[PDB]
Amino acid sequence: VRTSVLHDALNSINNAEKMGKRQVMIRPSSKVIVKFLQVMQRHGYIGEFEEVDNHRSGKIVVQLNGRLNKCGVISPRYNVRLAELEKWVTKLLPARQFGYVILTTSAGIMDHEEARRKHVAGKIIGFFY
Amino acid sequence: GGKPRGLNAARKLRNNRREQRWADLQYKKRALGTAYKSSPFGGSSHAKGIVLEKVGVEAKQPNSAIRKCVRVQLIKNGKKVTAFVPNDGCLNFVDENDEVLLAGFGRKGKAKGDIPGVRFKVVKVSGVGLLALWKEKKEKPR
Amino acid sequence: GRLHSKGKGISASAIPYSRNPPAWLKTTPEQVVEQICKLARKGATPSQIGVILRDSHGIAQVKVVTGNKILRILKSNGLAPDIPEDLYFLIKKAVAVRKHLERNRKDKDSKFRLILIESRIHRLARYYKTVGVLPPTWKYESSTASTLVA
RNA sequence: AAAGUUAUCCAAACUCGGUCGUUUAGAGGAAGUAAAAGUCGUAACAAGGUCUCCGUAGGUGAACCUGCGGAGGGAUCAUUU
RNA sequence: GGUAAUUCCAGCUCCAAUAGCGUAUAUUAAAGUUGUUGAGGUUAAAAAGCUCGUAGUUGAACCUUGGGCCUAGCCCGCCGGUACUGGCUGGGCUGGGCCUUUCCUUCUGGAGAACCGCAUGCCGGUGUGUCGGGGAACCAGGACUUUUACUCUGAACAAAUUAGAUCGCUUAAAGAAGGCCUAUGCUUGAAUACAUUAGCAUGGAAUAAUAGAAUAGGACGUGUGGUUCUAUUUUGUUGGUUUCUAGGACCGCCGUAAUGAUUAAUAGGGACAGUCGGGGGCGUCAGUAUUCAAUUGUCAGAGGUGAAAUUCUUGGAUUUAUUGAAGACUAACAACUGCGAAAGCAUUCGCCAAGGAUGUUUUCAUUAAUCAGGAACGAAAGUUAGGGGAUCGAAGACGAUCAGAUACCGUCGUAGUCUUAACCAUAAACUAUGCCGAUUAGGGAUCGGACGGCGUUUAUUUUUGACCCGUUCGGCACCUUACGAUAAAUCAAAAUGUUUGGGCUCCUGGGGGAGUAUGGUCGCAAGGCUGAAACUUAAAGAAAUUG
RNA sequence: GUAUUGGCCAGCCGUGGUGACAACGGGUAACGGAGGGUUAGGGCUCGACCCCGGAGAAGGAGCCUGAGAAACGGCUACUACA
RNA sequence: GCGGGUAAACGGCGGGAGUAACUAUGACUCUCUUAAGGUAGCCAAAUGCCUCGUCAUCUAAUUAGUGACGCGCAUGAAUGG
RNA sequence: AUAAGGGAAGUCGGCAAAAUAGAUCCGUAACUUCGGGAAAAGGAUUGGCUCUAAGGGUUGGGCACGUUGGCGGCGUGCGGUUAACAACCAACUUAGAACUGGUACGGACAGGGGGAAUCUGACUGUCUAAUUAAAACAUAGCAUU
Repeated sequence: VRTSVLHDALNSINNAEKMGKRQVMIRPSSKVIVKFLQVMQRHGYIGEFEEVDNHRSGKIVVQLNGRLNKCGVISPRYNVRLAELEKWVTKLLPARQFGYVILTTSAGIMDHEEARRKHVAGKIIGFFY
Repeated sequence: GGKPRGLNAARKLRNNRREQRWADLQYKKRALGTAYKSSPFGGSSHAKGIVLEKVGVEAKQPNSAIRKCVRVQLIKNGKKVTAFVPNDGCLNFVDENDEVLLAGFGRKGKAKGDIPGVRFKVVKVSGVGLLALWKEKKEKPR
Repeated sequence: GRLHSKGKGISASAIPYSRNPPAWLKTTPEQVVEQICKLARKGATPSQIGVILRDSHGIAQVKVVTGNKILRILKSNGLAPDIPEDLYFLIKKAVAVRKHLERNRKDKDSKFRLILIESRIHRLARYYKTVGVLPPTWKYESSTASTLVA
């Protein structure tokens, strides 16, 4: 049965980019995905996203702007120290000058390069470049 | 593919590794400690023994020769094995009752080359060392 | 896709996007309760009462007009059954097959089939006890299961 | 106040039995591996000249045969009112 | 290496390291050949025969966001001047204050600033003073707050060792020394960070769990009775007593309030309606065929093989017709068609219980997925007692072929092949492909249900049945193609994997020895389940290409 | 009773305690730790041995003196050596 | 009398030559003979003359006892193993 | 009937004799037709006197506000369940403790020796009265006419 709606949504997006379409549907809505979309949106990796509504889980629809590569997710919620972040950015990122790992902290769901500025840490959820 | 991946599932990963570790051949020989119990050498590198007789061993198919082996009985345990003289015309340097010293062939248990089934070789005789006699840098004690 | 089978089905029922009673019904909630109670007194069960109330006259969905569910209404009027409907109906199947087995001793498939019913019954009963609907000593002895039915 | 002596306690050590663990002696029996030139047939690889293989059961100097039920990893992806 | 040796034994020459080089054993990297990061499981080693289910692992969505003002600290861009200095209402990042239904608990005590009025004084202001009134920053003291996981910052925790700063032991490994002038002298260092799990404090409140009002046994009141207990200091002193008073426990009446229950998941269960199927059990009906028997009619070889031969015959073989008995089995219709968890399941009717899909503005509300041990079923052959024993047919006897033939070919024939009551639990039990969930390409056929439509067909007809066109849900399959995969054969999954993490269980680690020995356990036995080592070997193996 | 607490011991009375989150038992060519060897990261392996802690003086037991010993370059007895 | 059937009916279940890379033996072959030529098992056994057979164990010493070996004068399958 | 020291050296052969023996409490192997072997093997206690504890039966409660009857029996109506009392009656069986003795105590009688194996018959049973009780006979099971 469905066990990670965040992974399901990200998987649908990746298919479209490698096949070249411009639109994807997402069946389950949640705060975590919707905030996750915003982190990319503030960097331009995605376009405008529309949220429909019904008294249910709720669908989402965004149209893909291209210029997007692999965006994955780490299913077992690990625990990250503030010192053991260079290990993760070395682990899964094409290069140092760009790309983003996304964490969850008590200060909200956010990413690195600002967690370093805010001196915060938490758990890992995904990445996108 | 097919591993357990949950967060509170370290026990299963530990259990599978310890169990599946036994199918490995190199590791399993260490854990059970067969070499100490079974090998003619009790985990050591060299040993000393006394010579019983001189024997000739036939090579395998493609080659053809007489390999000039020797019969030895170890002092530690008293077991009897066969040892390959490793040079040219040394069977005139070893006589009966000469208390030789033995080493291995460096294949860690198996036989090397064509010789059918001998795992040791003579390094010393009367405490002089073979190569010394060959290059006539010394003489045997009288 | 399905608990005790090898097939999947999606023959569900879609609930409309309208939390307001249709204007043409023009029926008050106060009168609604009595007929529901009427059928319960004659001997019906909450599941089947709804289909007559829906089919025969008016209300398609009780919740919008009333604000509460049929079981919630009945419980506040002290007509709720002791044992929940789902648990009750399963037992009715288990008893009948038992009677069949004692005459037909060579019906191997039903013996396999019988295993399924109580396994479902046992699994469902565990949930009821931990939430507080059933007393923590109810056990469903296979011998006296007939007494529980009636 | 010494030798001695009465009754408990802590107990080395010895005898006999029971159980567990380690090493090892043996008339005789049944095997496997290597070194092949031997001796008797030709089971398998082609429709290997009886298509091959699996489970079970009996038989036969030896590879092997036959009965029952399967499989194609076959020598057939195929035959019409 | 088998008579001109690139490889042996020697001379010359050359190569590598160098005061050192070789050999044996153990251990690490090489090893993504132990794989959490990160490894195979269609054919190369490997998915349990199938299903149920406990430990254990994992589990759908949903409850305070946004906007409007003020301010600080830091970086970059710009101008200009002398590394230094100022400016942009510059652009940002971090933080702190108020308002929007949100502000942020409370009591006692301490000292005291800013804002205020007085006058001795000076140039709209201030020290003045034991002048006095507010609410707020700090400190001390007391009471109250869902609980764990997580992360930040603190405290405490040997020396040696690790990383690392300084000093020319003549350099270095080391050492903690040293440095300056001329000096009866001066001066320095012997630093710093980490360990990381458990325990003690502090800030954070996303993420993952957990409790709260439903037969109200719910919250508040300086509203108001009551019944129980504890008892400060004040009435000279003590003892006993009482009123008032201060506090605590229990329980009524009245008042206050928007009086307390999330959606109904292309999660799951159950109910309801019309259908659907060679799903299962018990009884029952029918069908030819085979063998035997009875009646009936004739006249010579008949059966069998590549070809012979056994065997049977005027006590009439073989063939013909009618009738009867026995046991097994339901041809043709029958198919890239159905049902079941698999093994498997095909004649009629009656009875008994069960199931999927479909339809649905019914119902409960997270009740779910996979499972170590554990359990039910489990072809054929085989075992123990009866019944039955037509046909085929292990063992076996005869006839042929053959050099032999314990076989392949022929005539018989025992156990068995059937059934009742109990055992056994293995198969190439094969899709050689575990189960649940999401996404991804075009097509036409086909089975079941539902929906829409112009027509046809024949019906005490009309609705309906049946044929045609189309849409949709759920299955057994197929054709073209690769954007993808693999070593390839090929694959709509064997794809979405060096750009590697949806969830859970099982199995394998070069080939033999070996599914053997020993131990345990189940079985009347045959056997099943679990399951090694010594020793030996440089290849065994998969897919495809040319002969 | 000991310097003191305690099923440490003596009497009377209850029936309990641990376990698949692996108890109990068996093997270790096992003293523990600070640490050594080899490296992208994650690890694998060794640690009798100069520092800290524990135990022993052939094997077992028993004791005097003293603040401190079940001491062995202290004593008593048995075992095995001599 | 001639011809078939019958052994859980009475009973029976043999000799002789060649041979495998020291030797030795003989899986295999050729030969005489009748109805067939002792299969699975067991043994100096209450059944073996030669015999106090040969090997191991028990005792200081064992013609006795037990476990093996088997061309067994003359073991052996309802005369049941 | 008894005998020091030795304990089968006697003899064809442990023939005859000796040793163990009751009851209570512990402990008990190989093998197996799972019923047995099993009293396996092997250990400890046992008197007298003075005490303690446990194991039962019968009869009343049982009340009140009236009733018929010679303080009492019935025919009433109700209540109430003594954290169960009081009186009387009667034998034996089991368990615990102290003291005591020339360490003895089933004090006479009564009263199993045991273990490791081989041959042979499955077992209970029967026969040569007056020399042979066995491996002989019979038996259930199996098979044939």
